[PDB]
Amino acid sequence: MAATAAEAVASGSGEPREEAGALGPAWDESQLRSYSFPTRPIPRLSQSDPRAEELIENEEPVVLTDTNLVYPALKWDLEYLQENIGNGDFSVYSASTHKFLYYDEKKMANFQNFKPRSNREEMKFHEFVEKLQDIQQRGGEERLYLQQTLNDTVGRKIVMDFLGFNWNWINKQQGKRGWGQLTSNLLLIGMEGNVTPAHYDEQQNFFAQIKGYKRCILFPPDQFECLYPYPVHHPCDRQSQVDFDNPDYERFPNFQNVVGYETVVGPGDVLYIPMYWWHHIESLLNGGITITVNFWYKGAPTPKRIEYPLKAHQKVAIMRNIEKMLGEALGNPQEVGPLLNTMIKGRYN
Amino acid sequence: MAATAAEAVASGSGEPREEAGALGPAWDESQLRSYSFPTRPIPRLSQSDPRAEELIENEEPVVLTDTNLVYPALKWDLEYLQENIGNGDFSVYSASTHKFLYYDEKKMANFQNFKPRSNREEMKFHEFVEKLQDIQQRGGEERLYLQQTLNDTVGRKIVMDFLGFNWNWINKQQGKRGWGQLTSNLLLIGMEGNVTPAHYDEQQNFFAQIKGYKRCILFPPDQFECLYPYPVHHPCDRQSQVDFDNPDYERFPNFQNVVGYETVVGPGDVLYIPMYWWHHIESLLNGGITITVNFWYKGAPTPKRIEYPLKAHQKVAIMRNIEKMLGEALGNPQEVGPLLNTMIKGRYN
Ligand SMILES: O=C(O)CC[C@@H](O)C(=O)O
Ligand SMILES: O=C(O)CC[C@@H](O)C(=O)O
Ligand SMILES: [Fe+2]
Ligand SMILES: [Fe+2]
Repeated sequence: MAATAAEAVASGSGEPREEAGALGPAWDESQLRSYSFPTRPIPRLSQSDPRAEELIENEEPVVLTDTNLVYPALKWDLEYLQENIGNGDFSVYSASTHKFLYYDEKKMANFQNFKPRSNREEMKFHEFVEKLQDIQQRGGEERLYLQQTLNDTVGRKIVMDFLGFNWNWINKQQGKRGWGQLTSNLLLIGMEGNVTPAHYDEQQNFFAQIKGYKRCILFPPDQFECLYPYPVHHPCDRQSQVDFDNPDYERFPNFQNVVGYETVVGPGDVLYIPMYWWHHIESLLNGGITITVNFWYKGAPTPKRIEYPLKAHQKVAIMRNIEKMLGEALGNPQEVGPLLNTMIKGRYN
Repeated sequence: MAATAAEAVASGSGEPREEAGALGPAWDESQLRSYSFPTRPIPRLSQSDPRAEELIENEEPVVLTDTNLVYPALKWDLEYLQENIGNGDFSVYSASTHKFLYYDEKKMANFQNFKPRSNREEMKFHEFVEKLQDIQQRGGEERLYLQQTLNDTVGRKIVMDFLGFNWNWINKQQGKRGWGQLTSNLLLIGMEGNVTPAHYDEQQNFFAQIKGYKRCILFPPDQFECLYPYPVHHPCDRQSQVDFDNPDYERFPNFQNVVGYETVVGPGDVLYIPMYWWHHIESLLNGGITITVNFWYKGAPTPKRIEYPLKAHQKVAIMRNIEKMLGEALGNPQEVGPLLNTMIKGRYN
């Protein structure tokens, strides 16, 4: 039966890997949250494996196990970073829930009836370690998540490690894919259980895991109709409106047909998250703090000639463009919805 | 009660006018078809009346009773035209119903599952008079409607009358409104009872009545949501999908809120039909053949600066543009609908 076969290939992250030296299972199923949709595993390969180069070339996710991309950072931890990252400001988000929904502050002007579930708070690294230390011993329920792009104000040793990254490998990837420039490197340090809701980015991304384990659930661009992203002008643009913990099938019927690709990444693994691919990221339950550094690259330039059929991500690009134009033409983003409905009601639906 | 007051101002074409010389009522209520919506009267004024100049300036319909625009043509009739219009080809549409829905043949390629309710048949004027004579005596049910733009192949006397038109008046109108060039002059000769379904044009129009009487029902551009025009790429683009004789309130709920402006025009009257205004035109029942000549003018150029709020017709222009672009981008007009739905479902509705 194809039914049974389907219930099998939907193995998710599969059997937990064993850490060398018989140090036991990296993690166990109970550390993963439970969702209503099925998921197939993302291929875990060697960077020397042609299949991996094949997946990246075809804009498909793949976990590279031996790139040594951020090898020098694998020694990183709270103590080390505090004594070497510098005294610059670090964006720290606090929240009353395990979900850290991303919001664009420049767009909070278009929607005043919008209040974020998490607030940003700038501070020095030692302060973050402090606020965190407080909560851990105070037994608080508050959750924190540090997300700061690595700037030119970081300490000497941190700059040293940075230089030790495997630029030879990634620079060749950048070149072979025709991608644009490296736009930034985001350092992420979250508490166990933390979750970054499903969303997509308009950048190519090499997601390098350093400390702790993270479960990454991706969805191809062609599942746009099942994930219902917020309006382009809304502050939560590119994020999914669907609450994965309590799906509202009445407002989002097609979320019942969603099928993901998941995997659990650990120290040393690099996950290629293709541009426009949706991704849900959560730090395993009771797994301790997690550390990650991403590498965002501008996508390759759109080809002078346009071949048909268009790819899923090209249609997503068109929809985004329409929403943006209409917002400018109407002189007000709030009127985008009414005009769109007027356009389709009784005409295209 | 505002209810009663509303039921009063909704007088439609009002009391039938009396023809000079005590020749009786021009027409009577029983010659008008019955519809499910209410209608207020269009102002019937003198071209010297400032109020008329006011309405035209504000892009609002008005019937001018004394322009003498097509004074020389008032003598026109089948016999005269046959002996003077020439031997060029005249587009003649035949149909099994009283409704002559307009269709764009260049767009019949995008929709193959579309078959017009009326067919075009080129012929010489004398042939049209023939086919018509046949039906009238044969007691046939077939209906004909001649619609041919006046070209440079018309007879001498017809050209004479043409020259006698009141160009002094209309040329000043064209100049005062900043309108573009005169694009064409359509000659319409239909059988009693004929109907041109509700639709709008992207041209300014001076509709000059010559023979017989016509009931014209207009709807302002802001009633777009109540009239459900076909998709822009469909051959019936700009026409209403709503069957005025048997409205489908299930597919077109807002047609229940539609409110029109009507009037009955006769020999000598000129009806200004502003650009984008919907219009329904029917030749009175048992009123004999009708003759009309319109004057289509390119609208004025869009102002360099755009003031807000936009006017209803500007939003209609934006919607049309979106449909067109999307059709080009997707490489196929048939995919416009699916993409639009994907865009709004669970996001803007
Ligand atoms: O690790 C996370 O919490 C999410 C990061 C992800 O959105 C990215 O683009 O790197
Ligand atoms: O007279 C008619 O049948 C309709 C003509 C009208 O659509 C016009 O644009 O002049
Ligand atoms: Fe992301
Ligand atoms: Fe028309």
